[PDB]
Amino acid sequence: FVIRGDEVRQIAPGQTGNIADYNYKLPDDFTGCVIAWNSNKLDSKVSGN
Amino acid sequence: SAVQLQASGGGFVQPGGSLRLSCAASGWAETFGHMGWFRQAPGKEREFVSAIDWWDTVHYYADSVKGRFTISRDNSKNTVYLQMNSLRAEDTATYYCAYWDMDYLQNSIPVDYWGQGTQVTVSS
Amino acid sequence: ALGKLQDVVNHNAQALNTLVKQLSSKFGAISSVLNDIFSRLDPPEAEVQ
Repeated sequence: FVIRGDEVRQIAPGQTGNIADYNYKLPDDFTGCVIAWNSNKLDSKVSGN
Repeated sequence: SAVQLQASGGGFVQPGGSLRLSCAASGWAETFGHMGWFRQAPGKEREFVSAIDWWDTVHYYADSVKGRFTISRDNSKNTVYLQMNSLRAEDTATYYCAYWDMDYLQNSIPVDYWGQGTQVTVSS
Repeated sequence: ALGKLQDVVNHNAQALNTLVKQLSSKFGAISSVLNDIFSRLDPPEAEVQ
């Protein structure tokens, strides 16, 4: 999924916030991995996305 | 984690002037943490100068360089920049950009990685 | 004259008392009670405490 820079800090067990309450919630016993990378070149345009 | 820091800038300057330093980071780390600069005077100990969060929200500066040094971040190059002025003789030293890999900064004692020394010299 | 019997009670209750008292020991943690150690701190590193 695409997210607003700062938000990345929410995608983690026990975190709160809009994304971590109404959009995507992680269980406290989660195991796995998370990859996150900026995509200002593609997902953002000066013409408005 | 595997993070490489590339430093750029430094040279010989006149007192009270301005110069150019910038540090870029590459690789992959645990999280988006803080980034700062460390000063080493010849014959002295290595002390921190400042520390900026990744998202440019909160800034931390040393009491000895407050109001004289500032640090900002790029918007399309992922390279931290810093500006300075009114340089004095004590500023002749070796500077290193360092990456702190935690979300919230508490103190400057634990340092993760270090960059190549950039020697800056000021005199008449 | 009746020391020995008087001892066996005195030996017992006192020991019991000590066991109760050490329920209040911190044991190197930061909060003896459980709601401080659970609500105020994230569970992943509260489990160690």
